[PDB]
Amino acid sequence: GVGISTGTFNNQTEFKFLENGWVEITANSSRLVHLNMPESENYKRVVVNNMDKTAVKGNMALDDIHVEIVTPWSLVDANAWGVWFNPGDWQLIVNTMSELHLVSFEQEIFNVVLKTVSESATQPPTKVYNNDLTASLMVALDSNNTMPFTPAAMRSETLGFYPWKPTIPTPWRYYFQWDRTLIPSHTGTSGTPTNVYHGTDPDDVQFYTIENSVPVHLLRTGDEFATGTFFFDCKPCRLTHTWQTNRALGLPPFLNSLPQSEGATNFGDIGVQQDKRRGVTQMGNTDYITEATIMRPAEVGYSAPYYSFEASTQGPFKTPIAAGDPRYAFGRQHGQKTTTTGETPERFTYIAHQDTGRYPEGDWIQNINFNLPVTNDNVLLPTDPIGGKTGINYTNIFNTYGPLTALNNVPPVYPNGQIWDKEFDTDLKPRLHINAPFVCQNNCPGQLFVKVAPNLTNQYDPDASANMSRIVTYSDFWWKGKLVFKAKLRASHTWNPIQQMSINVDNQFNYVPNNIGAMKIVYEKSQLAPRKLY
Amino acid sequence: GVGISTGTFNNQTEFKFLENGWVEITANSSRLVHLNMPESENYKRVVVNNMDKTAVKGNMALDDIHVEIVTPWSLVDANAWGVWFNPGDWQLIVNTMSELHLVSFEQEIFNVVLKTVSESATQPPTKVYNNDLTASLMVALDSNNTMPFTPAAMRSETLGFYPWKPTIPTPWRYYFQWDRTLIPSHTGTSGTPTNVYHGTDPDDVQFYTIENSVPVHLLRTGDEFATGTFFFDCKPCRLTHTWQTNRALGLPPFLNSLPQSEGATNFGDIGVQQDKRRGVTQMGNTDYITEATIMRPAEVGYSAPYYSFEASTQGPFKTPIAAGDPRYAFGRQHGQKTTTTGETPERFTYIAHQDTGRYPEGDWIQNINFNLPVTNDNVLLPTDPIGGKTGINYTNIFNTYGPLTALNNVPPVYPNGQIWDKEFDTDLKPRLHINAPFVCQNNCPGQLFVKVAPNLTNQYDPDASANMSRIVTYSDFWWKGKLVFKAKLRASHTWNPIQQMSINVDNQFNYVPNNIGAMKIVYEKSQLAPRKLY
Amino acid sequence: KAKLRASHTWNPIQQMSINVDNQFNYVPNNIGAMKIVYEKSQLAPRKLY
Repeated sequence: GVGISTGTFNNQTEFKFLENGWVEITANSSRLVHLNMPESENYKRVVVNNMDKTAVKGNMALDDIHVEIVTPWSLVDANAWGVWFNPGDWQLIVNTMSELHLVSFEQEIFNVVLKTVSESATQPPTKVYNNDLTASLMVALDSNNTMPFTPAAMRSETLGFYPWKPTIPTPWRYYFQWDRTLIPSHTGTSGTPTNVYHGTDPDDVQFYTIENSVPVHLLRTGDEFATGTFFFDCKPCRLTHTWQTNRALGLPPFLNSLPQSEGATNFGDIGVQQDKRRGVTQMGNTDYITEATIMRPAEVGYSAPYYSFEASTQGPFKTPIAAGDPRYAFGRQHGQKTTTTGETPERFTYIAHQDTGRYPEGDWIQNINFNLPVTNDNVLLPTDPIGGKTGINYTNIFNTYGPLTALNNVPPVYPNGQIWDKEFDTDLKPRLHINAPFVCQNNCPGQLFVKVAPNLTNQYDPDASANMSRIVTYSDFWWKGKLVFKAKLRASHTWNPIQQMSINVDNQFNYVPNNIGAMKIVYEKSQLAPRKLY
Repeated sequence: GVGISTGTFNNQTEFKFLENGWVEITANSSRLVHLNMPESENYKRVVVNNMDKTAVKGNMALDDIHVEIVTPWSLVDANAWGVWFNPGDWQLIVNTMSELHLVSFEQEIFNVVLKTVSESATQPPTKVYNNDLTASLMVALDSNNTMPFTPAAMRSETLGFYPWKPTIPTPWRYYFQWDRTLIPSHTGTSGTPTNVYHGTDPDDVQFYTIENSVPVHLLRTGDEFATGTFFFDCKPCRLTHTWQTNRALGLPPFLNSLPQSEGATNFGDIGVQQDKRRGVTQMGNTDYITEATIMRPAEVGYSAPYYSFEASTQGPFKTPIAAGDPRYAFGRQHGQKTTTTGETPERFTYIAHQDTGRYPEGDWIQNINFNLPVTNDNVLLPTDPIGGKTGINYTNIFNTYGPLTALNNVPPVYPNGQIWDKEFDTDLKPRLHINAPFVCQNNCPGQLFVKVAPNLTNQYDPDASANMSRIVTYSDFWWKGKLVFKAKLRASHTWNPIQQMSINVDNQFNYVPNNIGAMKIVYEKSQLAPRKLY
Repeated sequence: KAKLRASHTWNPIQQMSINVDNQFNYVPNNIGAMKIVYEKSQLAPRKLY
């Protein structure tokens, strides 16, 4: 079946309007993947140590020591908005829909090709490329999710973001258990602190192998491989933002005095002594009913320790937060001006709100007796130092998460954000994930692994440390996916128009190529349109 | 499917006589198309500036500044009479039919082949060509006309005109919005006039991509691609010409005196005083009923400003005209002696009539009072200067188009003329197109795009400005189309014979090859045969 | 009766939106004064040919 294609190229996205403001978005995405022979046909357990870095009292956060099992397989990840939608599409989705539902997903590998490089060592010397018509491309689709979940979006290693630009899969590797101790220290810290990699705990050792836990298919040119259709089990993602804070929840105080002429200084006036007002308060002490005192239903948002690093058996790690900022570093293949030189990533900090965010500088604590103006001794301000440290206040320690905490889930981040994420297999689970807006609880699509089957030479001896020598082979194959969403059309509820993504005299050139054909994909806001929270 | 052809070569034209003087013309045309790897796999936005040319006060019409998006795709255009009929056929159609109807059109791509060039750098050095049996030729047929309409006939870039001569598709590119100002000036104009390219208006930016809006097929040798049958929606094209002008419309004046002996000077005579004649006039003043005064039904033809250039946001452009002359520059592959040297196009000015044409030199205007012989002060002649310019008369400004304008559509121009054209998507539309005799209103065939899929080498890195290096590949494939017309057989209505295309002792050698095998296709008249207009 | 628009280009397009500049052309004032500002209607290119 050499002279016959086994698939079709399709990179169109279709919006099929169903019944009652609900539409069905079908994002088709296909690409040409380039894959090289494994640098090593073996599984390696590799340790990464960098104490020297962390050895510098004050450089703890720069800790990279970990252990990973390097597999001879590559992973074809497409989990990132940039892989399915282009700027124009994102505008549409983001501007006219009000919520998105992730529905199904399927992939296929067609028109497989395997070539061979001959080093025609003549003069220059030359180099030749030929077709190995009988060579095979190994494919494995871990449907039962046996293998560790390794989303490539976290290291900006997904498939390209341009339909017309060949891409490639990423070398697959996963974490291996290890013990490590690193004790905090600042510039002044005396003597060498404790910084040591202890090793591996036998009881947590898990050496995974694809061969052993997943059936492998060998695809020759004539062959093709197709995944079935997976249907997710995720909650709907919203494309609306709330803005209210406890200070804007409920019936505003009745103004007994209203302005009588336009004017920035023409304010209205409640017109009632702060301690002779009616209403509800949760302060059994005072008779003071103020906008900061009046009782609200619950609390929109919470406060958490900032730049807090906790430690467990593998080392320190930043205490994650649900507030509002992700920082995305990437490049060339996923945005970053294509013609850009050097090897410095491009990046952005997607800022998302005032929906649950906090201004620490505005926080403060007072003595139960109240008694204002409050005395310095009865107030702990975000200015008074903790532990004697000049740069540490109670807020860095503070946590106001509790039974009344209201909160929203992560918004979509085009085009660098991950789309769906697998849930933790713990008995109690995170009320949300910080990395993706969609989390398949029970079932998530299985990972797809590719690998160029070993093209041996006439000389091969299993019983020899040597290192099998094989014909230089590589494979190019097309990949095609289909991600289906279900979305609801938004409606206008206010008299005033609203936030909409548009092209300006300023963005204009972030959506077109240049005289050299350089390109780039700029990030974009996703939940632009207020929604009444209460 | 490597060793098996997937199509048939057919370049015959069949005339199937139906019932009642109507015949069905089936023009089959197949060809061998040669296609090379894209010089760039990317889409580029390229600006073309040439102010220096236009900077020469008086060289405005020579303005070429524009912006275009260069796509990595080639377009297979067959829209030109020369692609479907040869001289012999055109004679038949043109000589015996009286009107033509464009009916259907279909294409197919078969016997695809992809080769690879090896630079055997030995001594000379050598060069080698091989078959890439697993390589693919990308094909896209824009059925929904998503892409901008770019007829290749306007730049003489259609498929060849000879069945036995391999041809090639043209690199596809389309216009991109831009702003540009250029102010008129003549040789004497003082100071530098305004000539500037302002840039791009964000609101009119449209970056089109095939990958994103059209499904692509990958054809390997064994594969083949066929379009369905498209049925046009166009008015019938006539193969008859009218000759009457207002001066020949109606009942001629009754001659009271007729000649009595042969003689070029033996004229007939109306025999009635010009102001004592009966009849109808639209001049409420005079009693003068002259052949130039008598009333006619409406007006055959109209007058328009000549060598008028208008300006809109992209620059100046000639004010188009419906009168009677197109100028066709082309070469080698579409006529022009095949063996001709140099790089100077061949060309002709198809002159078409006296059907609606005007002789400005004969125009004149007089004062309502009439009063003849007319006084110089009561006459504006095509001689008296306008604006003081010695070379400008009112006729260059003049426009006599109105509610009584009768007029015919463009005639077919063999073999360089375009056949059908897409209609403008404006609310009000042109009563006709100047470029083709057939205009599909609602539906026009979709454009067919070809492109050699990227043949990568073992070294490929998506995340590198570099410039993907790929194996030198190219493809040859056969193309075959079928354009079907419906025509009516003409009848003899006069006692006298009529204009017919024929071979003379003079054309004779414009229809045969030479001792070297050189060839050429000479243009020919199409509506040769008078038709009564009134 | 209206038809929903589709995205045909790779680039986003002109859309009416609220700015830090129009903002107050869509809300009343302390006196309850109001006003309705005019707006563009056919914002979105269409291929003419």
